[PDB]
Amino acid sequence: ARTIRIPVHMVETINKLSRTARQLQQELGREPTYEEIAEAMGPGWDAKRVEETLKIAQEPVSLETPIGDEKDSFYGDFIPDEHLPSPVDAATQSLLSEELEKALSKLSEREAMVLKLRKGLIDGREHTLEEVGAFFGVTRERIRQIENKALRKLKYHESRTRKLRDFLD
Amino acid sequence: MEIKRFGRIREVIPLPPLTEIQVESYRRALQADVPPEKRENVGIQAAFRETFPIEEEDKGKGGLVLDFLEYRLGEPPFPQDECREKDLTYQAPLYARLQLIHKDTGLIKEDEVFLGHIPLMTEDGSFIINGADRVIVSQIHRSPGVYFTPDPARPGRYIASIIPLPKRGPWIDLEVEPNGVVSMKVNKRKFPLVLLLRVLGYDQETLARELGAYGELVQGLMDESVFAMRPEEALIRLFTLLRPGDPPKRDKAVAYVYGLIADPRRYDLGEAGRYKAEEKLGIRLSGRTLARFEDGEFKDEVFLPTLRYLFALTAGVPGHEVDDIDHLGNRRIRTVGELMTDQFRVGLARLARGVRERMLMGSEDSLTPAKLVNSRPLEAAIREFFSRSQLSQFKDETNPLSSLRHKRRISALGPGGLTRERAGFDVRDVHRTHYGRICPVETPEGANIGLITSLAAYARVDELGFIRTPYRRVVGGVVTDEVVYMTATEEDRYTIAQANTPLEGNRIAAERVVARRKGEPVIVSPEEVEFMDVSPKQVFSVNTNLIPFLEHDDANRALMGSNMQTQAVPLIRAQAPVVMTGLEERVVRDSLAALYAEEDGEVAKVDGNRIVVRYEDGRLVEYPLRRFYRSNQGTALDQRPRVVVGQRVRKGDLLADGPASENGFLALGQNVLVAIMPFDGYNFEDAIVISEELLKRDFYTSIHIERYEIEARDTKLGPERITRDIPHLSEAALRDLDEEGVVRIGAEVKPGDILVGRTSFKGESEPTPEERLLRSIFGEKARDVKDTSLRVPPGEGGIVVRTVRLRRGDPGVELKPGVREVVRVYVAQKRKLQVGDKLANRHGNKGVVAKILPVEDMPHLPDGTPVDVILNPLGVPSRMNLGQILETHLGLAGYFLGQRYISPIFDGAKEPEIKELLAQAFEVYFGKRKGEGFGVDKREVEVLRRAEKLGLVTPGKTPEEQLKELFLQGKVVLYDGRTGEPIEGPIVVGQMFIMKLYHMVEDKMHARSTGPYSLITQQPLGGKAQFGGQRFGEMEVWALEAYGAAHTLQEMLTLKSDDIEGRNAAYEAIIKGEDVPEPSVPESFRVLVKELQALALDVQTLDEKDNPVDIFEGLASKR
Amino acid sequence: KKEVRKVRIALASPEKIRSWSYGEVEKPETINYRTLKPERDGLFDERIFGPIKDYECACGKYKRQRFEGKVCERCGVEVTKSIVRRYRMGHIELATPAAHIWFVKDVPSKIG
Amino acid sequence: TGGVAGAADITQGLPRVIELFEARRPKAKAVISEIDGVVRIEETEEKLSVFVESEGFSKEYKLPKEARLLVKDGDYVEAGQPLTRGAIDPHQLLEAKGPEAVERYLVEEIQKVYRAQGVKLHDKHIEIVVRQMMKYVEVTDPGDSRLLEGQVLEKWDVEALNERLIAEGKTPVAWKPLLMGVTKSALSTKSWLSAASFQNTTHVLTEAAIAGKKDELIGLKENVIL
Amino acid sequence: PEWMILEAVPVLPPDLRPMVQVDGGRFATSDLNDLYRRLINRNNRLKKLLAQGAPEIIIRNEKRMLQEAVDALLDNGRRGAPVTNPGSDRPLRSLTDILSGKQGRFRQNLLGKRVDYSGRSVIVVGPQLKLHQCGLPKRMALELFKPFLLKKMEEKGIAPNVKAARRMLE
Amino acid sequence: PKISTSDPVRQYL
Amino acid sequence: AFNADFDGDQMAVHVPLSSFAQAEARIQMLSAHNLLSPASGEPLAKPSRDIILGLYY
Amino acid sequence: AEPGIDKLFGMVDSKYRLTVVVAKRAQQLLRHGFKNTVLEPEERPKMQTLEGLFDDPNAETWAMKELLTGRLVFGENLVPEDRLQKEMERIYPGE
Ligand SMILES: CCC/C(C)=C/C=C(\C)C(=O)C1C(=O)C=C([C@H](C)CCC/C=N/C(=O)OC)OC1=O
Ligand SMILES: [Mg+2]
Ligand SMILES: [Zn+2]
Repeated sequence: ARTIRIPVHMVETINKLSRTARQLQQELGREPTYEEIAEAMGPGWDAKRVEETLKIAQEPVSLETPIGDEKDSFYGDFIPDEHLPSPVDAATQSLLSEELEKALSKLSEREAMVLKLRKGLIDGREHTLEEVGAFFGVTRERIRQIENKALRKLKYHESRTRKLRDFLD
Repeated sequence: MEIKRFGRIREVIPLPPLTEIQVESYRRALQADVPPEKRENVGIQAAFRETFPIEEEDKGKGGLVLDFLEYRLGEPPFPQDECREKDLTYQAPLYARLQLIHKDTGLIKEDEVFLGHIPLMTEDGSFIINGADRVIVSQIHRSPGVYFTPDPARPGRYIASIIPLPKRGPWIDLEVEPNGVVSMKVNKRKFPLVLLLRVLGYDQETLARELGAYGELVQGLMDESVFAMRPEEALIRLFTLLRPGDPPKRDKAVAYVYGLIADPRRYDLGEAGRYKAEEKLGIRLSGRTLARFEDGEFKDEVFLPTLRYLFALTAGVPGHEVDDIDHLGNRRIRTVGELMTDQFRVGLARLARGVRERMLMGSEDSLTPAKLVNSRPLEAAIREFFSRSQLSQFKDETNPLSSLRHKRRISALGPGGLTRERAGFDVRDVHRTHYGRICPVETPEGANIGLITSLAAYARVDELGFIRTPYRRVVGGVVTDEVVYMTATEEDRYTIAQANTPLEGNRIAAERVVARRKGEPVIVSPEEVEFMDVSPKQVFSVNTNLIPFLEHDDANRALMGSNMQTQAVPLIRAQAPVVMTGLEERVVRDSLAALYAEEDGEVAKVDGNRIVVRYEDGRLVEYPLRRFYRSNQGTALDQRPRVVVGQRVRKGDLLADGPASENGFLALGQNVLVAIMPFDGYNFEDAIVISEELLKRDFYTSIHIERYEIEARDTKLGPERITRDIPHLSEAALRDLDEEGVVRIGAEVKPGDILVGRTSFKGESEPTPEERLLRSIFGEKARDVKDTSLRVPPGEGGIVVRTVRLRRGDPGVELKPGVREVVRVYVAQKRKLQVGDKLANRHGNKGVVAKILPVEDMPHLPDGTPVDVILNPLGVPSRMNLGQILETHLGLAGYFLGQRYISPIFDGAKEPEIKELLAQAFEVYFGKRKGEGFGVDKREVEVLRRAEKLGLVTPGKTPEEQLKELFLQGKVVLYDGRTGEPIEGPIVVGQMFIMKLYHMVEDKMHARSTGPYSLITQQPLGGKAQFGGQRFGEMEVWALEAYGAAHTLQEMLTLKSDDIEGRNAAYEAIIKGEDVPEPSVPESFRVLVKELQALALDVQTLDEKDNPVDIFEGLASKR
Repeated sequence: KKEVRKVRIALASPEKIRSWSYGEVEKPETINYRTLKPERDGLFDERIFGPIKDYECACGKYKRQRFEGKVCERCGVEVTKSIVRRYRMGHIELATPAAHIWFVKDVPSKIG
Repeated sequence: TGGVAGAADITQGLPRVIELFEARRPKAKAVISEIDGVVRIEETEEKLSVFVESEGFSKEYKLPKEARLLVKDGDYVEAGQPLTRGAIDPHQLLEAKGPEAVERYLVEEIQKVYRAQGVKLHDKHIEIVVRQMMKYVEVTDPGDSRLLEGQVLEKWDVEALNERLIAEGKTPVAWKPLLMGVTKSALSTKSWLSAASFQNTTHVLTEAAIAGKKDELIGLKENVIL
Repeated sequence: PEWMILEAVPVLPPDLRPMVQVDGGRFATSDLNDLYRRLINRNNRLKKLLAQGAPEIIIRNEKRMLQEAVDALLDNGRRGAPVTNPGSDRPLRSLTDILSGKQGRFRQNLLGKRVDYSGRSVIVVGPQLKLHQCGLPKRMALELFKPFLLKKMEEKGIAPNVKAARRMLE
Repeated sequence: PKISTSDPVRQYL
Repeated sequence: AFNADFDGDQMAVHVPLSSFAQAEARIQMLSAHNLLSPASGEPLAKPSRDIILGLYY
Repeated sequence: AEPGIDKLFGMVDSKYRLTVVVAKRAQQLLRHGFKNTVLEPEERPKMQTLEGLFDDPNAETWAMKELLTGRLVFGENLVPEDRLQKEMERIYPGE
């Protein structure tokens, strides 16, 4: 029945809510508060829970839904792409890649890879890199020291040639 | 100021209360007040009584009958201006005493049920809906009744039509078949009429030729006589054509329907249709259609005359009236009261439909109360009307008159036939019957022309919904003050004389008299006159009535005049015009703009904020002075006090001016000196030049308030917050913020500045491995939350005046679901006049300030007075709006005699009277010069020399007396401030009333470089503080094609829009100083190709040789 | 690399449709209500139509673009640009053939 | 002002300009002679009729009393000359005096309108659009394609040369010139990309898709859209 | 000719019939998806029934519905439209409507693109201008030429690089 | 010729 | 030609980006290169209102 | 107007060829700095800003100046398609 498939015990509950909303309307006169409809629901129930549920319960909205003028505009027309980077964005991160290279080029080749394997390829490396010590090499608390000197080696250069400063927005 | 009044037509009766249409339609539809419960049908009561009682009972084992006893309401849960602040609807809850009875008669009677609560009207006549001020616009539609049109698809005969007005009511058409029978339409469901001519009870063999006596070709009525015997088997053989051919065992199914009940009538208990149906057809009625409790069969007084009139029209000259569908005696206006009521009907329709369901799913003795009544169908049926109806709209309150005019509008659109059908040149068209009922000039220019329309000043809508107009009764050439409100049809019976008709006391003084005889202009002697117009005022709308010298303006341009006045923005130094018509005072009164004193008294207290008044009884009443508040349109409304402490004050005296009033007279603009002459091209094509002096006098300065909102929303990613602590490279960018996210009340805010600080968890919370490093070089934090702060958009802000904070439901606030809180910042700006601003006079001369000259450059009179504006004359001859020229002449006299004028429409000042005033004025303007020791300027002589050759001045007459001659034509000698020399030949100058016109956001200045793009289509899209692009249409595509500008067209439709990498490479190129790359294939096409593919159609781009070419390079090609 | 000079529209054979398809949609599921990740073998499956994030498999084993063009061993998702999702076709194999309505209701019914 | 009493009017203004560009049998169809000849007029109280008479040929035009004669007994009329007042049916006139004449008529008849409105525009503009109303012909005696086929004229440099000459093909294609309105003439293009872009989208594609139609982008619209 | 019959229905790439999350934890999505769903559902069921060796009458019934389901997807409303059960009796947009627009068409119109280096404003006469000139508000010129501007900024001692120049203009 | 358009249910019955 | 007048008409502005589009714009679209009408071949940029008025007087 | 529009027109057989030639000469006049120019020092386009007439940056212009001196040659099928994009990089560096 639903566009966004849902578990069965969740259709149960949704149907159980829209049941209790009926009593609580006529019981009270007004449409019940969330706290009202939670007490009625039972033991596992909560203000937040009623709300967070009904959110999930909805249709949802058709992109092809017309807007006010009806003939020419549709809901979808107004939704902006926030995935793909816009000429300004794209142009930046491409330059960044180029200027970071220019930066860590003048470094020890072993050192440069350390940071490239602490971040520069893919994974945070809380400790993982410090285990497989740059494939081969002295591990853990002696790699901790390399990060320091490598990062601090860039500060020598960067404070002087302000290239990377401006990318901090 | 002294005020000279003009013309002499005594108006025997003042203008009706102007918002009457609105205030009274509603008053008499709710009846909340004076009518106490068991009192009167008409409105919502009738809406109840027609749905209740509701039965479903078989006496023996069950029986469920639900009654209606009472209606009540009266606790708007929140104050008026509190509904505005918190985006609520100002409305009362509605209760009804119902009472359920049983087959064993459960005597237990129910009580209240506020399952349903409904919007209340403001004092002025509007509504508050979800915080917004709205106006319901009343609509014209074809009145119920019986009409006889000519056949369109036949050049010979006519069609009869019986019209009722339910949403469940049938349009019956009676015709004569191409081959002479009797076509009969119910739905589209055609059938041979005859048949029903038996079911009446009386058959073919009693009256079919006796009452159709003339009926010489009555070969449509004729047919089956053996069928026309028994009334029982009469009905049966007809239900065949109400399918799907169900047995006649419950025979009287649809005939019980179209008998008397809540369907077949056109109006309850006669009225409307019948009232006409009588004068159109026979005499009597059967109550409303055909009444029969217990007798034999069914009463016919309906079709009998109806047939015998189609007959009497297919006859020579008995009756013989083809119906004019556009006659205002055939069209009525559905007002708010009705409009809301018949929308309260569709509500109760679904209510009882939900009630009938809960007999099946329901026991018997288990549910007596309202355990079956539910609001939701009715609640949302009514909230649907007020919020989303075509007929409910954003109250236009650019200024007081905007609102007044808005409330008095009349639409042909909505649930009546609209724009698609457009019935061009019909409907859109001023009918002979509009005289005094609808303004023939006030209408929207453009494609709504003649569809929306304005109700004329003195006009009034009666209980049946017909517009009436006052005429005074004239008996034997003497004219009584006994006034009558005729409808369009009553009027057609009379010989009505015009109002300017010369009176000698009450006596008609003239030999011959101009009159209308059912629309027909005729000259008659006074013996033949039966009624007289009240005043020219009655023919026109309010807005039009505000145009002085209207009779000298062509209509097309007076339309523009009475429209532009609506768009006049309230100035801070607003003036009422030098030449007024009359209305300007009384408009402010009715518009509820200004604040008046309700009783005789003395002023106790007065500050910018409130006035307190001791009334002669001892009463101390305080009047809060609504201050610097925001109209729908962003224009300001604020009452200022015009009264001092200990001032004695009569009842109805002024206390505070509205936004657009000067001492209770409508002040929509400035009065300003205008010289009409060309000026070096700066006034070239309706464009206007402006003395910087205006700017200095704060002369066209208006105050505008913009509202900004920001939502703090819960996310799937987690909450975001209003906060002072945003992450970035600035501190001077937080200066006037401090206040815990929000900008300090009183700050000057420029475009791009921070109104409200906000941080969201962003990007599914991944920082770039590339930015990961960038950060750790600078003492990394790499924070999760993003700067989503609200900024003043480009194109300016101004200065902050109020910030308003609403939170997490808890105060009395219903927020959008998912929202934690909102913040509002209101930003005020004193818009001074500037190049681009658009000015207008009331005679539809409209232009744009193209130049602001320094006072030294401005054309000046000999006494050293410069002029304020320079209007080009070329804007007059083709426009034929000579009214402004007259306005100027009188205005010139006024300027020197220190007086203002009231010059009534088609009455008022006349050339010789102006010339007399100009003569007096000349004494001031010139008379003194000799006394102060000055003769005539050498330049004054130079000019007259040329002036007498133009034959403006008499030869031989002295320099001075020539100058007077010239001043009487309203022309002066003007010096050019650039050269000092005079302008060869005299120039008309004088005071003109001019309005600065409201500036809409759509019409504000726009510029895009590059911005957001549409998710689905990947086309430039408008952001929050980033403009969308311009639209490039096929029309523009042709212009480019016709130029052969091939590359421009290409780059317009790829790089500058659709082509994705195109637009990036383009940017990157430009930044790096390289020329733009050649564009690729635009998305528009790629997508197109995919759509067709999704339709199992192979679209295939081929090279020179017929090998396929990939347009998605690699991204589409598989494996 | 060479410029297009003709556009040709022809009927699509089932072979041609299967040709375009990057996989069969077998399940009428869309997105997962709780996690918002496209449900497997459904109308949004990354496995069929492509990655949602530029150069990143579903499970998350691969990123960087270093691995450009590799289908993942665990999650089955190609590591390319995400944009590829607006251009990649799927298909549905019908249990019984069905008539294309254009070639039936447009008169004269080209098949009739 | 003062001219609508009960006689069917000649179209005026824009509706007339359309009447031509799509033409389209006119309102008060003027009766035209189909052959050169001399005029004889017979009538009754009721019946009225014009005869055009040559040596062999002799055509009669029975016509209503409504009609306003334009021609004297004993006058000489050329094929395609109107005999009554009113607008000539172009289709009718095309059948009488062929292409050139109808084209001439269309251009002037259109001009008649614009100029009466003070509008000045070169004939060549109209002549261009008109050429396109004559774009197509209908075949009467085949070559290798079928019998009706309303179908473009300048596909004939080889195909009105293949009889004995270049490639040969038994039957030399005999065709009938054909007048059609701008609406219709526009629907009928080679470029399905354009054709689909005007009214009736589903049809065009279905047609082209079956036929495997290629569109060499010869026009502009098709190049733009791409 | 066979090809006019479908035995594999193609599927439009999801990114352009998306499933966006909008405000309030609610969603927006194309009708196609809902058209596609119900088709998949009926096909899959048809497989089961055939696999079950169900009575040919209940199979016909299924095949009927499948044919219809395909119709409804390709060109909806050439046989009595289907609608989303709740919402309203608004007919679902099929491919055919999505292509051409249901408004007869492809005219009418709904036809035009938005554009990247553009602006609009009220005009005022310029008597001073020579015939080939026009007056542009600098504020508007500055946006229209922004990228070009940014480069000159770099070529002059008024900005180190482009990011810093762009920041100057915000 | 839009006669037997919406049979489905009637048909199956 | 624009059929513009100054009662508040707005114009849209567009910017020819490329070396090529600029050449088109400048050589074939520049106002001062389009003085005669392409419909009638009569001048189109011609004295208009106040301009005539002046010169006539 | 542009300095020499009438005579620029007189130089070609189609209005549109002018535009083409000009654009393309502008494209190369940019691609190789302004080194290609067939315009002797003293006749180079000029501006005014920061107060010091530097060379006019507008290549759309430049090309039009050069055409009018007649130091250029244009034709439909002159030199081969790639014996040009390298041969022009010889005399003036592509950098
Ligand atoms: C079957 C093809 C139908 C079609 C038009 C598809 C293209 C679509 C929907 C788009 O993406 C386009 C669209 O909306 C609008 C345009 C421009 C602005 C105007 C095109 C009209 C041109 N006209 C002429 O140049 O006249 C000689 O181009 C498109 O490609
Ligand atoms: Mg205008
Ligand atoms: Zn993976």
